[PDB]
Amino acid sequence: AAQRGDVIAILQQALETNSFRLLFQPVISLRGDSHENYEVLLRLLNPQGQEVPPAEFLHAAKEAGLAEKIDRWVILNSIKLLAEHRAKGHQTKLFVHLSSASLQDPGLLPWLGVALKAARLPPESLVFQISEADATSYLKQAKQLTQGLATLHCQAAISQFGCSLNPFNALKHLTVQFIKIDGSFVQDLNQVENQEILKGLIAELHEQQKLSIVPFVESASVLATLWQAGATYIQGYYLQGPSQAMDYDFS
Amino acid sequence: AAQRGDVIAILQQALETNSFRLLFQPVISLRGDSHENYEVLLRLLNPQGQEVPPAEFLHAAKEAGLAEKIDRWVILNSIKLLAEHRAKGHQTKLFVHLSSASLQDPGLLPWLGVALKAARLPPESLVFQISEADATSYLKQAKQLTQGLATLHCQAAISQFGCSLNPFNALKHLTVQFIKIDGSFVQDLNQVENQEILKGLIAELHEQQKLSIVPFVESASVLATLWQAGATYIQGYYLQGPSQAMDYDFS
Repeated sequence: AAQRGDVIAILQQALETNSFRLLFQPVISLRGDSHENYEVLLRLLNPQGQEVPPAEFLHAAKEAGLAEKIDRWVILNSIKLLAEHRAKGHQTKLFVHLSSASLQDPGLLPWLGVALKAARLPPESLVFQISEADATSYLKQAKQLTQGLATLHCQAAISQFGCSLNPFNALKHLTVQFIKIDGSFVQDLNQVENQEILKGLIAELHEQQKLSIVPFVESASVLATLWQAGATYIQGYYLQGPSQAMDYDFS
Repeated sequence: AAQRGDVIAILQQALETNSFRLLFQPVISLRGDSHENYEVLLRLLNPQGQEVPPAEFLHAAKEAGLAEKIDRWVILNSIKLLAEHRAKGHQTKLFVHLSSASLQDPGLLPWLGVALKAARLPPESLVFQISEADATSYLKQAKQLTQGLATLHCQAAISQFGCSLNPFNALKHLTVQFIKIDGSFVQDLNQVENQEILKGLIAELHEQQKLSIVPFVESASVLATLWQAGATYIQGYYLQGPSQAMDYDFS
């Protein structure tokens, strides 16, 4: 403490030394399956110990075009970690992020079509999370992707939802099961109007048989508010923050 | 492993034990002053040691109307540390984040005035950084805030600039000196088109005598590309990540 580094170099390095640190943050059910649901996050270690800020290294990956490759790393390890977990008696789902790069590249889903069945990973055991931004920007390719995943018995999820001018139009074309509401709706919950906004959103999503995930549950009070709002899924530090191990007791 | 907790409480438990940890990320000059320039950041320690994610506790803060309280804590201790550092011999500037909450509050200017006079902090020593989104959402209050900030001999900054429909329109009504460009512009710069876009953005920013700050300089290469683009300030982990102390050798 404290220091710096060539993050692009460290990225290209960690792709080989496999220095990448995989984290998990549980997604809790309120109205959905029992199951076990983790969102997998990616943290990176600098050569001298401390971890580099995720915004910084995520941008590094995009500046070097590395994006998709990094995704393919995660997607790999996750599956392995899943084969170690699903074949341990727990039936769990993983929420894995996809970058715009991975979204656009057509070779992704074929490449994936050699990795799962290499570990005999159960159907509907994997959820690919793409931002609403990347969803709207590259819509066609998103549609194609999600339909492919549908054929491969995987599930789609859209994060940071509810920000685009007409957030729902985007839905009409792609095959998505989970919708993860943007944290902006969870802002200023002490006011009733906001709660009503949230409830309206989640209800609209429920008419469309989508599974509402709401992040940032930071107190029991907030959990209450979100249950009242009708969120079918829920995620927060008060439940459990990002951790090294898929440890969370779901009962 | 593993980490969990009522963050709202912790914030209400940090605001008087002063458990908050203030970080610093240097803003390097390429074409601006030879000041020392830091952006102050905020980290939170849970009671049992490890640090809780920033998105987590910032959202926690917004959920319970703690936002402006925290902003004022940061402002205070920034005034203090700047007194201890600038009196030491250094001549530094601080970029301090303001939340939407603080933006809306009208007592912020008077309270700030008293806090400033209480420490005899030099003119043009503080830079208040609000996001383009927040400035656009609360335009008149952003105008009044910046107008008042001018009289206190403080400076202003718009961050995440360039994503709104017509980014330069809001700038007409604001008294701002530093414009911090959104990181989306510093992605895939290996493409020539993006380079052209960035160069244009910075060029028009220069035509309005604004000082462009570009973040996520993740390698020497990117630094080169940004100097080319015409950025007057830069910031990145290749230069220096968030540190516990204002250590950066600016020469």
